[PDB]
Amino acid sequence: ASAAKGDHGGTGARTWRFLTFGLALPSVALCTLNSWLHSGHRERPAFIPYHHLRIRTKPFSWGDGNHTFFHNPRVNPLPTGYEK
Amino acid sequence: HYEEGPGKNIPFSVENKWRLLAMMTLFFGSGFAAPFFIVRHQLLKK
Amino acid sequence: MAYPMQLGFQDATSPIMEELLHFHDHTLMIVFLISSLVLYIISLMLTTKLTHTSTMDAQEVETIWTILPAIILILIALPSLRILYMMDEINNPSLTVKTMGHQWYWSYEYTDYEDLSFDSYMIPTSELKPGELRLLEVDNRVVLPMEMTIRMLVSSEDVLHSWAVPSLGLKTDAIPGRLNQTTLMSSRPGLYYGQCSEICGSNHSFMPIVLELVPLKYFEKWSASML
Amino acid sequence: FENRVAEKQKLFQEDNGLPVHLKGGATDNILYRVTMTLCLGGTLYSLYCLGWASFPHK
Amino acid sequence: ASGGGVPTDEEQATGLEREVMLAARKGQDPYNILAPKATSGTKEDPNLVPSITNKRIVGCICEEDNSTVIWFWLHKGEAQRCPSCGTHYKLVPHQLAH
Amino acid sequence: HQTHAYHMVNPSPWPLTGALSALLMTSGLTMWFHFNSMTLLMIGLTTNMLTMYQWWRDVIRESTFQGHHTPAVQKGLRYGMILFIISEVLFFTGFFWAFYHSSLAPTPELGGCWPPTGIHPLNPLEVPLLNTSVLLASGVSITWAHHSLMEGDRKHMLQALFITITLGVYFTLLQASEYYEAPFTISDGVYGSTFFVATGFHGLHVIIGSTFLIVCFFRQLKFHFTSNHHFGFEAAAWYWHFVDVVWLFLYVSIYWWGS
Amino acid sequence: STALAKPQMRGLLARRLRFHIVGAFMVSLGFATFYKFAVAEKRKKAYADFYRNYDSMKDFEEMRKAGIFQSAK
Amino acid sequence: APDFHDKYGNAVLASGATFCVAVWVYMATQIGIEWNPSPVGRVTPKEWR
Amino acid sequence: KIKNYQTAPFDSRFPNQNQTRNCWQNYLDFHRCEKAMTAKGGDVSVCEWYRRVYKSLCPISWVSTWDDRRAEGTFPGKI
Amino acid sequence: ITAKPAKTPTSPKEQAIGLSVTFLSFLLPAGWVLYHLDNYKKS
Amino acid sequence: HETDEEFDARWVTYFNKPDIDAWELRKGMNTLVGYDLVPEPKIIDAALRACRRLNDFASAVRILEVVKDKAGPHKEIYPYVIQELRPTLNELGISTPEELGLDKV
Amino acid sequence: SVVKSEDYALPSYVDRRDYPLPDVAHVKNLSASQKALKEKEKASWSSLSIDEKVELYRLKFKESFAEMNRSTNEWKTVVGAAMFFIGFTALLLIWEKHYVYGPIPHTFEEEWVAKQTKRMLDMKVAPIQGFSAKWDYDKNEWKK
Amino acid sequence: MFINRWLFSTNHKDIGTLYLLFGAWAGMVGTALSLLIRAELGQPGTLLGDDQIYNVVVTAHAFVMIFFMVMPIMIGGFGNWLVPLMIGAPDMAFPRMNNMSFWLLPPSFLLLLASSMVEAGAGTGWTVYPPLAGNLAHAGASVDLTIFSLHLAGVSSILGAINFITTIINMKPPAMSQYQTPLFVWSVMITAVLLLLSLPVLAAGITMLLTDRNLNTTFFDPAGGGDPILYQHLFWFFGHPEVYILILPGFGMISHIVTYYSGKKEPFGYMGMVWAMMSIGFLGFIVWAHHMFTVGMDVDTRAYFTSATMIIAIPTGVKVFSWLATLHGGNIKWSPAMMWALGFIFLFTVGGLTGIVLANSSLDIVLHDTYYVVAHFHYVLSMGAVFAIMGGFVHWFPLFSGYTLNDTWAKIHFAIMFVGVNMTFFPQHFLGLSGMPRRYSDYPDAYTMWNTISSMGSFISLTAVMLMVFIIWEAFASKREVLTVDLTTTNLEWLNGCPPPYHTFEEPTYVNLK
Ligand code: HEA
Ligand code: HEA
Ligand SMILES: CCCCC/C=C/C/C=C/C/C=C/C/C=C\CCCC(=O)O[C@H](COC(=O)CCCCCCCCCCCCCCCCC)COP(=O)(O)OCCN
Ligand SMILES: CCCCCC/C=C/CCCCCCCCCC(=O)O[C@H](COC(=O)CCCCCCCCCCCCCCC)COP(=O)(O)OC[C@@H](O)CO
Ligand SMILES: CCCCCCCCCCO[C@@H]1O[C@H](CO)[C@@H](O[C@H]2O[C@H](CO)[C@@H](O)[C@H](O)[C@H]2O)[C@H](O)[C@H]1O
Ligand code: CUA
Ligand SMILES: [O-][O-]
Ligand SMILES: [Cu+2]
Ligand SMILES: [Mg+2]
Ligand code: NA
Ligand code: NA
Ligand SMILES: [Zn+2]
Repeated sequence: ASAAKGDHGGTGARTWRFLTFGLALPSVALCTLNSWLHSGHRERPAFIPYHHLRIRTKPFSWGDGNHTFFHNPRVNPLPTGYEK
Repeated sequence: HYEEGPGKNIPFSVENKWRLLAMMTLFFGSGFAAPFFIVRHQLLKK
Repeated sequence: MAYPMQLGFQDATSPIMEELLHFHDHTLMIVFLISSLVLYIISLMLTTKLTHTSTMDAQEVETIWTILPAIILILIALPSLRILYMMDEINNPSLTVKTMGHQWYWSYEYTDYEDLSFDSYMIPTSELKPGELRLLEVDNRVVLPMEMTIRMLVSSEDVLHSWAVPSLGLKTDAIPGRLNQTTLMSSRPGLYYGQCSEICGSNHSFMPIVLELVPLKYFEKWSASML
Repeated sequence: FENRVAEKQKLFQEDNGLPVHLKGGATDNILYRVTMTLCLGGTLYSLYCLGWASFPHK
Repeated sequence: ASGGGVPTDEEQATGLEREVMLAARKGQDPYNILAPKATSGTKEDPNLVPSITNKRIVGCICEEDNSTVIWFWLHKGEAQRCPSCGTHYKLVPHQLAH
Repeated sequence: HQTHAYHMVNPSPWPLTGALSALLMTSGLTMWFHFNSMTLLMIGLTTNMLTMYQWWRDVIRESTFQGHHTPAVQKGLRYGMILFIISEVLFFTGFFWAFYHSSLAPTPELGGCWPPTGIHPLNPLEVPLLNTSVLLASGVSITWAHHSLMEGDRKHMLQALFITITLGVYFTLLQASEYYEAPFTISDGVYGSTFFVATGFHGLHVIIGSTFLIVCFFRQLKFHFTSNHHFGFEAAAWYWHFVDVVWLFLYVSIYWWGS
Repeated sequence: STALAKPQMRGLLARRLRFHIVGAFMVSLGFATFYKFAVAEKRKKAYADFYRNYDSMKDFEEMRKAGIFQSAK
Repeated sequence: APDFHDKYGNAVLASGATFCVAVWVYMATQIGIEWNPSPVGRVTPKEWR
Repeated sequence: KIKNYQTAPFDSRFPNQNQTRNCWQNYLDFHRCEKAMTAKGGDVSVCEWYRRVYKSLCPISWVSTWDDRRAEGTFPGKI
Repeated sequence: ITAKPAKTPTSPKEQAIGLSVTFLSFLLPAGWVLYHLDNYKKS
Repeated sequence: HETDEEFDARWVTYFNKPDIDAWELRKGMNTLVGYDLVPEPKIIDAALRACRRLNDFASAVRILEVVKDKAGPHKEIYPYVIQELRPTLNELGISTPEELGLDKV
Repeated sequence: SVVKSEDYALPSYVDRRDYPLPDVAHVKNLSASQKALKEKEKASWSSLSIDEKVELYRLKFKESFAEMNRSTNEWKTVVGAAMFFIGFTALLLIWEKHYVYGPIPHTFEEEWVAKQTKRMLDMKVAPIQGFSAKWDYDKNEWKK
Repeated sequence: MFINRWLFSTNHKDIGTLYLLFGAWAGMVGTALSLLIRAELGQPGTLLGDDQIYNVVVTAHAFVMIFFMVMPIMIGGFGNWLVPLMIGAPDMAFPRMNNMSFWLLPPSFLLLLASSMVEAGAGTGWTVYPPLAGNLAHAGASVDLTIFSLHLAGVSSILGAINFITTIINMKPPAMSQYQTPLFVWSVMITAVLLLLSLPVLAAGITMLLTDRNLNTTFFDPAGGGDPILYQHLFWFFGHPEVYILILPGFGMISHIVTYYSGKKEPFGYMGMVWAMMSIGFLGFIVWAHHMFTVGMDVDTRAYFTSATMIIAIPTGVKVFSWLATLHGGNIKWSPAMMWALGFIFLFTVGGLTGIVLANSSLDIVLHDTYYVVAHFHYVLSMGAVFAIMGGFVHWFPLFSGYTLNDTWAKIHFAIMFVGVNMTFFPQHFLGLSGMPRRYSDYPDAYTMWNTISSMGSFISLTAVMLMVFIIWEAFASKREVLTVDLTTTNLEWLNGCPPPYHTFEEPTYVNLK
């Protein structure tokens, strides 16, 4: 592809700045907007004690040995199910 | 600067052949003895 | 089984092991021929006072050095690959037997009809009966019908093992979560021994395999009596 | 900010025989000594830990 | 769109980097960055080998594309010859860094 | 007195302190994993940081302040950095191999399907797409920074480099948030294993690369770079492009194709 | 009393090489023949001869009577 | 002038060979090493059952 | 059709050394068939072939673990 | 290669000593361990 | 490349250069002995007369020794070469290594 | 004459059969009579004595070809000493058998081996070539 | 001064010396381990204990011999000493990073010794396969200590590789192309490329083993949908290029030794030697699953791995025949280094050829995990990599030290080793064909006679190793100082004398373009 833009005359900082503010940052702003639209907690699924999940072959070296490092009580059940 | 030349470009002295014999003996001998003593260590546990 | 002072492969008990022996003889001949030619040429290079130390032109001779070995490799690969695909060909087995590796023994499952399964452990050296083989005998042999295509399925319930019977040319790794397949056909009745062939911890040396090959009718009666 | 690279080039090119890791002055020596002390002490402590771990505590 | 504030090498390069840059500008090569160009290498027209001492190692690639390099010390004084191809080299000692 | 252009380095204690820091980190991890203690690990991490700090400090002293980086030296550093990046690509390649291995032949324990039964992948169109735009954008701003530096424009170099760093930090905070929010964990079978270990090492590389960019930012503030000589900047930009490209492969492979 | 004849003076090493490489070749074919006769053919004939009139039931009966089997007494 | 090998070569060869042969023969035959040779042509088979 | 079943025949879908998916697929097929039959009032006897095949091929411990997991509600394949 | 005569010649006697000491340094510790194996095992 | 005669002529010419210097004498002999051959008498004759012009008796004797050496186990070559060189040896007063006792181990 | 370590960068003397004319003379310093000899060498070599010719050779070269190519008795020392150390190794094996190894398993007892050999023959271990093939089942003995 | 020089070094010769000392010490450790192996197997029954102690010994033996003896000696030792001298460079590109590559090795070795001291050791095989190496079947710190030891050795060699590639590409005289650098230099740059590409994949695989053991990942655990066979792929993807890493610098030293003691100015067929080494390096990356012919892979995959592995014989054959063509017409000097190289050419050839036997997946079904594999790899390691190391060591010892060895003693040493290694490993082919498995502490009685002879062979090797220490002592004790070295015009590393000054090529060589 030639992408869809134009340009090339010579080369420079001015063009990359143009690209930074005229395309890259607007793209980030659009994805940021898109993301803020679909945020807000989802409807956590029924707990099923599947044996291929919530693996424990050795206690974790922190906490009570049974919580993952970035344990989120809302959405990460223990081997025995969600917390109270 | 540093010493240069035979016997001087090494981290161990070769000034005296008998002191060198002792050092080489401790050096190679410790390497060779270590597995026997680790074996002994593992047998004398359980 | 191996016998004292054995140099080569155990006698073939299956047609595929027989093929492996002739392919090995073929390959070993080439091995002997090359290693002896190298030794000879070395000695030739070293046994003269005549000298020639100026620059030597290389390209004529590098043709021979690449083409001859290329030819020799094809002469090895051709029978190697025929045998490989022969081993892979469709069988129609009459029977399926499973073996599960464990620390440190093998279990066997013959579940085509009935639920027959049992454990097979090495006979401890202090319990061998006179004439029995140290580290090779088991309490419960893997009785199988001779002259019949058998599908062996191999897995493990713990660590890796490997199920091997050299005289049938067999070696299939025993991997937990995996069902590996091989086929077994014995041309003869008798007792055929193998040993665990993947390191598996403290008693790796001491979990052997004994196949007992007998006529179908004896196998069926044995099967029935093991339920 | 002003460009003071010239002053630093004078400092680090001073003909005083110091190796580059000590050539900034007395705080280089302090940082060096802290690093080496932590490294050497830490290594002895690791050896103590191996000694400890080499024997049963059950 | 655009101003300054970034030093140039001319303003700020120092030490050996600066010596190499200043020498290159004068087409000189005190730090041996370039391969010397051969003379005909006869006795009358020897390859001239600079040195800051009274001997330097020469490697002679006798013919184009030889993979073998012929190495020998070249000493101050009369021209020496490569032991393989005979091409002449003469040492021209001294100084460096103006 | 030398008449070649290469750098004879002053005898240095940092290789030894670095090597000992590796011993303390690895014996420290062992102690943490098996003997319930973080002490050795903390010491190792500290001496490691100290070693890195002093060693690269010295490289700056040798180059900016002492002038040892002739073109021949810089050329070696270019090769060194390219080879280092190649080794890091191969390290990632082992985790992509692991991911494709498990996802292309999902085992019966998983339900024989991918994603495994009970795994609810993140929506690749939400935060992961945002992260993709963020790193791609930072690839653009770093290129702007490089050109400003070559053109001798201090203010715009600093602006563009600051934007690049901000984007690195944004990615890191977004990723930290999505780790916390993710309904699956690193103990959720081979799905969680490949996901967190691959994106986790990538995240570490983002943090390393951001740190390298921040070092460049402060060196720029102090006028270390000339419009022609700024290898630390080029090396950080190359590493930063490497981190972007690894992200794009993770996004396509794990978040999108593996969803 | 008599002069010595001019001997060959050039290519002595090359001549020696050529002669012996040819000799190495001759020996190689000679050994391949030995081997196909003494090892490979011997093996094919031992197996073919063994199986030619082999009676597997009779083999089994001998083994059974010797008491070797768990499943057959 | 005769070197070490001119003066001691013959004795080193003879006594090295004698010692080597003697001590390997002794080791191989006199100290209870079980070589486990083939029974073929050697062992008389005996009833085991 | 095929009574005098001896063992599971070659299946061109699983022609290789790794037979894990053969055991798995036949186990699934049996239980899917059984569900389809026990439901619509029909006869599980029509599921028989899959039952013979998975019984022949599958390690006892696998069948037994899968059976426990179905009972528990933790079986991850779709039946 | 050519070389100077030894600056500190090592006589046959000195060589017997260096060789004996060298062999003993390998043999004695391993020998002590293997000799005491049963002690360690049947312990 | 070149015939045997052309090679020999090259080498005769090389040593026959009237003002050949010591360096060229050594270079010629040290290169020549690298080849798979014992030099023809006419080449050795030219090298020996170069030794004469350079007032170097010892190198003449050495050249005779290297002829013997290049023959290896072919014991018939050296006595033939000496035979062919006798008029030159007589003319220049060059004693052979054997005449000087220099063939004794 | 005397070669110094500090001389490594200078052209040096070698006795090599494939480098017959080394870069320097073996002896470069000349006595009064050796200088007179070098002068005489500028005249007809027919006027040099045998001793003078030998002397000129020995100024130019250290060893003759015959001396430099001579064989030695070294092989004797090498082979003899190697067999000694090999012999010494058997002492280590004797020490090991005596002090380290215990009894081997009871299955190597002579009667056990006779029975096992028979049982191997009953099961026709390696009946095509390896083992039972060498037993004569008709004459009840090892094949001759 | 001592610490500045030996702990803070930025000098390629001194760092090379450090590596040689470290490698020599590791060699004693590896040798003791090899003796414990053969003492266990030297009579039927149990000597030490069951397979756990036994395989801790086997595993340590391999790791010590490979990572702490062969690689440090070849690459760290000879590479550091020789590569900068052979290209007229003033040092390595990254002289201070070079020092860290060295200093990572004692901690790596310490970690390996720790693994064997704690719990019951890591009795896994040097391949460290799960699940045996997992947290259930090898609970506790041992295996994690082993993984960390490998991590440090891996970083050491990766940074070394970057250093060597950069040095060799960037620091040659400006007139010298890559096709004017000596074969040993080529051998090291190719080895460094292999290291750069292969070690990071090892690092990924053992990291995933570490996380399965400690963070509840399940890369290799079927219960989480993982696969033990995945581990084997990642390991061998490294492990095959690793054996080319172990032999390539050996090939390089062999080329120099054979050229040198043949009185030649150059190896036969230089560009074919370069081609052969690059082709071997390349083919070495696409054959790894010949270590997995029994795991249950598809037949076409086994056909491909058989064929691709066998192709390696062609470029390797060019090198063997080019070594023979280098001898051809030589003024042969029967130095002890030459005996090592000649033994190398022949015994390496035999080991390569049994490698070709094993490449055939059909035959490998019966040979795999048997002593036939052990016999193959010891012909190429104990009589290939090791013979090249001994050849290089005796050849360059006078350069490194300024002193000569006693050549008679060195020849005696070669003779004893040659008998011992062949007595050790030759009968192991018979044990393999007849079915003796790997990693057994004891064997059925039929295998006794070959195991006895093999163990007696290992004692003869022990005697050679002890004699080697004495020979090095005697050289330093007697102080015979080097005077003249021949063939300096084509062996630049000798041109600065013995030992060369601390700083060499402060003034670079002069080389004309023309
Ligand atoms: C230095 C180490 C080294 C080297 C160089 C090699 C070189 C080769 N190896 Fe080896 N090998 C090992 C060390 C090495 N090996 C180790 C350690 C293992 C075991 C790993 C473990 O499980 O622990 C192993 C295992 C191993 C296996 C696995 C067997 C098994 O586990 O069942 C195989 C299978 O293909 C293999 C093959 C080869 C081949 C084809 C070569 C080739 O590169 C050899 C090529 C050389 C020649 C062929 C000789 C010279 C050639 C000629 C003279 C030309 C003419 C020749 C012909 C026409 C054939 N090797
Ligand atoms: C370089 C690698 C290397 C080397 C040299 C050796 C050398 C030896 N090995 Fe090695 N071995 C392996 C690598 C090596 N081994 C590997 C990879 C395995 C597989 C591990 C596994 O299964 O997991 C193995 C397995 C293995 C087994 C199989 C164990 C089993 O399956 O149960 C056996 C048994 O006999 C054995 C024995 C020996 C012996 C007797 C030697 C002797 O030849 C040793 C004799 C001594 C030396 C060769 C000298 C040592 C060198 C020095 C002292 C250097 C000095 C240097 C300077 C001064 C510069 N080894
Ligand atoms: C944007 C995030 C950036 C990462 C920063 C986060 C902190 C942890 C560090 C991660 C760095 C990456 C290393 C890879 C190891 C695994 C961690 C993966 C990333 C991660 O952070 O994974 C977390 C688990 O971390 C865990 O176990 C904790 C693990 C911490 C222990 C580290 C283990 C040490 C591994 C050493 C490997 C050696 C390196 C190899 C060297 C190669 C040399 C050649 C995920 O959390 P969770 O609760 O399971 O799920 C979320 C549920 N809401
Ligand atoms: C919890 C675990 C701990 C993890 C550790 C965290 C790590 C953070 C480290 C971040 C990296 C910072 C690197 C700073 C380097 C600054 C020195 C520098 O950049 O030095 C430059 C040379 O480049 C050079 O060495 C380039 C040097 C290359 C540096 C490479 C950086 C990446 C290495 C990181 C380690 C990766 C770990 C992998 C994990 C699997 C100096 O030359 P110039 O710039 O041309 O200047 C000269 C001009 O002024 C002349 O006019
Ligand atoms: C695998 C490599 C090594 C294998 C070869 C080893 C050869 C052995 C060399 C000698 O080793 C010594 O042997 C002695 C016995 O000869 C032991 O003394 C033991 O036996 C003596 C007599 O029974 C007592 O006096 C001592 O106290 C008692 O320690 C001694 O401890 C041990 O060091
Ligand atoms: Cu089971 Cu080895
Ligand atoms: O690996 O061969
Ligand atoms: Cu391989
Ligand atoms: Mg295996
Ligand atoms: Na730039
Ligand atoms: Na044993
Ligand atoms: Zn030249």
